[PDB]
Amino acid sequence: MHGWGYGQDDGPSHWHKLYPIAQGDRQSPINIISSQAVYSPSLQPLELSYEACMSLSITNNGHSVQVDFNDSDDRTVVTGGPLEGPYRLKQFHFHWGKKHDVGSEHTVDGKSFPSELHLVHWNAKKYSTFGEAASAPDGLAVVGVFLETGDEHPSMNRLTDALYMVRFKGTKAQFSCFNPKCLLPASRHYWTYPGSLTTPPLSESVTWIVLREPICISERQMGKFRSLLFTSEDDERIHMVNNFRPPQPLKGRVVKASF
Ligand SMILES: CCOc1ccc2nc(S(N)(=O)=O)sc2c1
Ligand SMILES: [Zn+2]
Repeated sequence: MHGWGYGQDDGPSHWHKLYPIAQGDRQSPINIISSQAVYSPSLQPLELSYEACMSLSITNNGHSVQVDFNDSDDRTVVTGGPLEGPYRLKQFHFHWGKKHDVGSEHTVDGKSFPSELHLVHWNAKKYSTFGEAASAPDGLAVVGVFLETGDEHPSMNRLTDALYMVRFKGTKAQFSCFNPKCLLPASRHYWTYPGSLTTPPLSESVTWIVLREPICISERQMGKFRSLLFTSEDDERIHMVNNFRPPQPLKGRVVKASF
């Protein structure tokens, strides 16, 4: 194949042609069967410690919109949960659908949400850089958050209005002072399991922490996401929607629940 994406010919069903781990045994996302999750009271409490999160840029890369963070210090970290130590926040990005019915990567008891946020952290204690950690075992901790449609979300206009600046693939804009505290739900309950990156290279490097409680945005904010393009300034315009990987087989992994 010549590239990867979400189209008919370059989409998730074909990724295995370039990325054979696509058919491996620790692949994400999965369908979370709520009643087959194993309670785990032994888990430490999940601490998204984001007080000094210092944002740097927002970028459309042809697959998602993505915001990066400085990660020179252990300032912005996730700790506790199933994590044997702290992980430095690198970036967040979203996945979403054509319609309300689809868009999220993980499903709960067969049910999709219209979007899913992924906060990507790395193990800077063990590994020297993020690209290294990104393909190593226990290199990453990804926290996912579903999004339903409902009433408005104020903190999430600063993000959503910036989407106009970065609408073509390849465009990057300064994005200072966005703290992602404002994208987290009240509850810190979660499911966790070992899995992979959901886009190439699909490395089996991820401890997934999926939050139980979603955040709400308005159909209106949701629509601004759909006004992004997969494609660059000098090509035919194809809007970014259905940029998600379906659930993958569990092949015997344990999904722990913290509640
Ligand atoms: C250095 C390679 O960086 C990568 C590549 C793919 C990738 N996919 C995810 S996701 N959708 O959070 O599971 S984070 C990530 C980081
Ligand atoms: Zn993702």
